[PDB]
Amino acid sequence: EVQLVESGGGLVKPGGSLRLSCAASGFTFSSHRMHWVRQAPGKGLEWVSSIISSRTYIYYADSVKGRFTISRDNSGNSLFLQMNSLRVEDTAVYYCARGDYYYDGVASDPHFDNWGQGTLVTVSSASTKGPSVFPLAPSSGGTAALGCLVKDYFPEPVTVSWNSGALTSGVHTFPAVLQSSGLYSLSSVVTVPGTQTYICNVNHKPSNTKVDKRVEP
Amino acid sequence: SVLTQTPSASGTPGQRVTISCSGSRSNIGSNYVYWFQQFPGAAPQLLIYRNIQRPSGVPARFSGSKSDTSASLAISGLRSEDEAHYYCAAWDDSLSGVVFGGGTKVTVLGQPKAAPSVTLFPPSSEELQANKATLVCLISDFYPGAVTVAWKADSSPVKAGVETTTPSKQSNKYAASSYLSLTPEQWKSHRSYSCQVTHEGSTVEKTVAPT
Amino acid sequence: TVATTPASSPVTLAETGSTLLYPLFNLWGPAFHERYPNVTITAQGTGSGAGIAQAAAGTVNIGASDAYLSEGDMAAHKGLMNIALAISAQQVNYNLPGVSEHLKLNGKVLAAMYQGTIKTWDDPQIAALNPGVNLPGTAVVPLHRSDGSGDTFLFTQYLSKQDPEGWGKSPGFGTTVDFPAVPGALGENGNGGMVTGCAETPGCVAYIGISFLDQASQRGLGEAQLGNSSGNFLLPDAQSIQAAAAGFASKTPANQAISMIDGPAPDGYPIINYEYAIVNNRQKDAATAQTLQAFLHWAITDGNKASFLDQVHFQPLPPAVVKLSDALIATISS
Repeated sequence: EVQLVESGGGLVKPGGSLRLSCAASGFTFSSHRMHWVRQAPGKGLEWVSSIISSRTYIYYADSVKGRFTISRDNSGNSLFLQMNSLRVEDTAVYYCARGDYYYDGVASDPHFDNWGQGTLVTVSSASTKGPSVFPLAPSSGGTAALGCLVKDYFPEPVTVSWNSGALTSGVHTFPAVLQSSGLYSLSSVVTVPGTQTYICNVNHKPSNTKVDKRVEP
Repeated sequence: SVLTQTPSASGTPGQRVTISCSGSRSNIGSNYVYWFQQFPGAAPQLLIYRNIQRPSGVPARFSGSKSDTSASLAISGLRSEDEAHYYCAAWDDSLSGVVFGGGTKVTVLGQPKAAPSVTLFPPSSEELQANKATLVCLISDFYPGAVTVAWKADSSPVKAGVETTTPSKQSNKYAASSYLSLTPEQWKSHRSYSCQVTHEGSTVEKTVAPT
Repeated sequence: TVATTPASSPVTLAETGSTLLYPLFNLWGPAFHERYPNVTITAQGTGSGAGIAQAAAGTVNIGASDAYLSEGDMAAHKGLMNIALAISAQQVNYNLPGVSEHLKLNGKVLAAMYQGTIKTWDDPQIAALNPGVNLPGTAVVPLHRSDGSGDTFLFTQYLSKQDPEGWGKSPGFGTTVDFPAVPGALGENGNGGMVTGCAETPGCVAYIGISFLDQASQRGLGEAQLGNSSGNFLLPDAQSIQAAAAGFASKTPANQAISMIDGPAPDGYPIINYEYAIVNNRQKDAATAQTLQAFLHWAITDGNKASFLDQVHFQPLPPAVVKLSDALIATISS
């Protein structure tokens, strides 16, 4: 199956730079124009750029032209987006997308038959903060609710799994709150029917915070 | 958003919903149109390419058409699973770039009213050892997606240190959460704290005790 | 700047390649020679494969190809360019004497016919496009070009764009394609071999260039209306060819290497192409360079008059594409 995996997202200050990567597999990578598409949180899709090779036509949206470089490494199934003089309004989830087959080096229709999961780029003056992770235990035969509080982090995102992925049923990780302080907080809760062990695997890559916390009554 | 779609479209189950996408001579008027479907939290997926063509795996009740500077997506036999955003897209000769429509949010009517489920958590002792305290009120599985939260110390309301999310569409009811920030002194200087969740005039109250 | 007159020194320009462009080249040559007797023009019909190869190797001055050079071609051969001379097209011919209608066919049906899954001409997938037409049970006999061919390039680019998950994945497009070996399938040499091979046995289907359409119809072959991805079905002609080309007049790149197959124009014929002179920007001497500039400029001007192009059912370059060609011709030096 075709797979595209973006990476390199995180936090940058206004005026800084960041380079994004996209690892491709499941098809002849050089036989497709590759695109980047971005999406501000809660907003619509905005196309960014497309490329076949350094020797053919390369396209940029007016919003990014002169500040962005799209490129690729066909030998390693890699697409790149290097961004310079970033602005607050460049904050978005950046998607790597496969485009039309390589018929010529001039056409660039939005024939986007495969997309990655996207990587979030936040452009902000505020500093990185790692969250504190707190267990949410039940204090008192039926089902109980078990959780983890991911408290005071910035920026997004945060991933939470349970028992390193083995406990998937009944897992509800909630959209984060944005407090007045400008920090985020989020909770993941699991519903369970003293002998078993429950651990929430919390990851906050911008602060390199990776925490495994058990939840015990 | 250079192409123009209605921001919101709705249909009853079983009907055909049509989403228009209006462009200009430079983009739709001269180029193939492409349609995408996006669910909350997921990447867009290709629905229709080259005006009318349907990828394998996309069901035949999804259809496309084009007329001059306008294109249309038709969703026949509307289903609850079709609740999503739909974007049109095309190359633009003047810009030499791709243009998108703003997306049409598609709601499938008929969702029954659902009172919210509420779970309240006391502050963890671990957070208490850090001289902090936070109450976590988790609100889920309610519809329609409008809710107001109120906090109470014993019987009288707390207003300071309240942080509450916008309701958000789950994979298809709504979820919200509220967080009450206390000092560890305030937390046990009271007998109880309550999270009241009012939904369409009806209030669901959970309560937690330091005792 | 373009050279308007050829060198007064005697100069021979040698051409080889595209059999689609060959008949028109045999009108361009003598007329330009009748106006400039010191200029000799020779032409061969050997297919776009040979036209590209021999131009790259430097055996001829003009390689005629219906296919633009790939970027690998331009990388491997310094100074080699494709210069658009005119607009041609390609029809699908078939041998069905009992049917008078112009049968409608599209890429998905033609791909299945060439893949061997549509076996008879009354297959429901064909009848679906031609309701009420007296389709016979005659077997489908798919013909393709044996030699490296720009017509094969156009046709398989049509099959790929109309069937991207099938033919587009395999066997794709190119001047040389791994056509499936389904029963009846045969490779024919040149456009003339397709005309005669299609007329040889009832049920044959063949992709034939429009400079051979007169000969094909005089052999009693049918001529199909081809479908574009907008859903319409078109015969190849002035209107539908101009409508498709107009869809790619604007977005034509400076180096003119562009596919115009299955264009966005709803009334556009889906198999049209630029006719290319594959030439190098360095000739052997200054006189050849000037005479080659003069001949090429003459062909996109006086050679694009209808009195020439109507004889092979070609269409002229729009004025924007004319200036683009002049730019590449102006770089032809020594």
